[PDB]
Amino acid sequence: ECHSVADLRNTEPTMDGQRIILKQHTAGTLLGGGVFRALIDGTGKTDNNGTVIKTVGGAAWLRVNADRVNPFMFGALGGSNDDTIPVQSCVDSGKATQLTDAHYVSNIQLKYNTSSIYGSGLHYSRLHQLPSATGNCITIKDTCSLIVLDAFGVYGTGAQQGTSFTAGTTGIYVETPSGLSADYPFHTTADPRRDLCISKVHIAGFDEYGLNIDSGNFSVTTDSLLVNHINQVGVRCATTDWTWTNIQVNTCGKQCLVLDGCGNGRIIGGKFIWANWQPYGTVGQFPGITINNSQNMVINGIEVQDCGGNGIEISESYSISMNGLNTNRNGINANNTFYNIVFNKSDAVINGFVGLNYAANSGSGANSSAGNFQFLSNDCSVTINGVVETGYMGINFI
Amino acid sequence: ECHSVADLRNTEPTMDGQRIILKQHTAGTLLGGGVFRALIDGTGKTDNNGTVIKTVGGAAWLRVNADRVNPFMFGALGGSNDDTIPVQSCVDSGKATQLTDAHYVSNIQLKYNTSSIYGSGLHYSRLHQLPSATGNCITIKDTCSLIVLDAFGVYGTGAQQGTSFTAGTTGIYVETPSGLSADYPFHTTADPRRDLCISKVHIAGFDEYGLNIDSGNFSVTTDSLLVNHINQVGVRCATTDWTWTNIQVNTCGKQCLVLDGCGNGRIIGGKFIWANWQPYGTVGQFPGITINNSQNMVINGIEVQDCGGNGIEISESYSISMNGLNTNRNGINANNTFYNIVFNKSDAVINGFVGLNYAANSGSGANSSAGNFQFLSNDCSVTINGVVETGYMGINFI
Ligand SMILES: [Cl-]
Repeated sequence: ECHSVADLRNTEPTMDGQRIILKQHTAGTLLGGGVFRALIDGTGKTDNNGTVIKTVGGAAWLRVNADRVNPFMFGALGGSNDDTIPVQSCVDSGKATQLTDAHYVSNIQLKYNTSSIYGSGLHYSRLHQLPSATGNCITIKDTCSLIVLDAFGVYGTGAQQGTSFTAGTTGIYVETPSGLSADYPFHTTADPRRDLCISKVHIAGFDEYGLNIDSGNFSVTTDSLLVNHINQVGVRCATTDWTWTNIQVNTCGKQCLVLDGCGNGRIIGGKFIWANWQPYGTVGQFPGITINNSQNMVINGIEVQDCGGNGIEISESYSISMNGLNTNRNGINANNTFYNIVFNKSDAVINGFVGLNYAANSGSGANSSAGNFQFLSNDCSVTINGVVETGYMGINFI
Repeated sequence: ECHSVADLRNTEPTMDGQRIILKQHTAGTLLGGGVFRALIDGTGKTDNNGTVIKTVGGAAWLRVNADRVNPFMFGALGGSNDDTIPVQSCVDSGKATQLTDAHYVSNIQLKYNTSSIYGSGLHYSRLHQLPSATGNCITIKDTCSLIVLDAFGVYGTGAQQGTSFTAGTTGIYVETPSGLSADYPFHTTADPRRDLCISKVHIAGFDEYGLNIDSGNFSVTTDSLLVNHINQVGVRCATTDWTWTNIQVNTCGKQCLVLDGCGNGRIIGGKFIWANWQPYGTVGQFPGITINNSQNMVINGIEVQDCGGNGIEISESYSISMNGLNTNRNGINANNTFYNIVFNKSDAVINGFVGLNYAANSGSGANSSAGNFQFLSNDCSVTINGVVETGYMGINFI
């Protein structure tokens, strides 16, 4: 067998379709091996360092691999190695990537409609940003549509509970599109239609944002996204026309969620807890959720609980519709100070509201919200329906 | 080729990285074979009977297998064979498991963040509990977090329509956590943060419970869970802080769903039909859904229909919010006797209620609910809005 791709490049096939065995990609590693088939005439093909290897006399060895690629095929070593380049080659390869293990990277870009990534769990199959890297661990570029990101973790320096972060990092960024193509869904140039699903992905341990979807991107679907341990903002969205189902964000130093300039969004099933988490040392108050400058939002079946300051702050927003909403036991950083929903120059229709303050119910004495609603201005038009005061006994008269 | 792993254990390599072909795991079967590679220095590697095989001389043979394991790698035979140990070895292996076929098991435990399981369908790829086994077919242990269970069946004795059950069986049990770790998500000891996803899993044919999530577990997500043919209770949950989407439970001898001591839960999209199923012979009335001793629940877009007794019984519960609810044509075991929603010492806000009783509409004469609402106590605080009486013609004056 050939002992490495370096030797494969020095091995000329003598017959078309010739089978060769590659022991491993890189000498002494036993990783990334496989069977390859030769094309004597290799014009048209480009060496990519893992599934198309070209020889000195211009043949192409083709890896026999019907479906997805994995970083080991392109030279990844796992462990403490920097696997950025092999991961980047996978997503650029022309096929979906499967993550089979944990791989350190610095920054990765998804560019094509083939740049899907699949794992097998929210922890063990993962990309992990190297400690000295800054910026976005994964960026979805405006040329990338119709992909799936499914069942893997995106972890940063602070991923483990109670640990410190690398400044200036983001887990997944969706960049603002710079143009509009006219050949969707076959486009290869900038286009606003992301039309992609992020499903069962776990983001943890970044500084600025877990997930940050910038303005101008349509139909970024999330489903069962799980974000935790973010030094600042768990999830930011600044765009229009999307649906998220079953989002969960937990333990953020500032907001769990920022909606800023959003429109025509749906959130269906969500849990935002432990925002403004005091050990993360953020200076100042931030709510569990900011809804700012937004409009035509439908937010159903969410909960905001155990946040250090206000629950939900709705500001300068029109036509916010919420149906089934649980906010309780926020204001945890100073007792009897903060409120579960704060309205400022906004209009909202809230139905199915509940909010049993479990600290008042148990009589624990733990810090909790002074009450459910605060109006910071008198020009809001708001309706609220539901169980505004729960009706438990009141062991501590509150 | 080596004829069996037993032979492989008696085959010393004489060159590091040496390739060997294994025809099959166990003699005669033609299953579980593949290519392996030698480590002459075996130490620090443990025989696991499918992917790491140690020789009498201390070398390790390592299966060439980048991604998921399957039970056939570890000696499973399929068909009528008890594959419990092969399947247990997979979920213990350090990688996710793929089920490629139906395997009989007695009882499996999921213990690690690597213990994911994937199939390719809600039926053909499955675990099937042996008629000789009792207890939990799958137990998720309190050390197991961040896994995915996706697209496979979990079947017991009664899975086929109209068949009998083995006493004392449960499909999937999530045990009560015995401790709290301080290094999530990298924990290896008990923790309440399950943070896992059960997606497109079909549970059928168990005695006591299809799915039973015990108290103290956070964020067990379910997505497109299908439970049917359960002798007693389709799904029981007794915990807090979770979301389920598109749950369907069909044909249970007692309740389709028990929420007992739940809080801060969301169910979005659900159908619970044919509870208190008379052929399963249970003694007594059980509702489609029991909500007992619960609080701060948001339950949107569900349907309870065709159940033998009451539709939904809400008892000793605070702050139950329901937005979009369909209950009709329950009480099928005795005409004109049972009610679609029964309130007992509970508070609730129900919006977007509908309940066209299709049997009264068609004039079939089939047994159905006496009416939509019954109050067993007068200390309830309840708001109900929607279409309380549908307004069809009334062929039989009802
Ligand atoms: Cl909804």
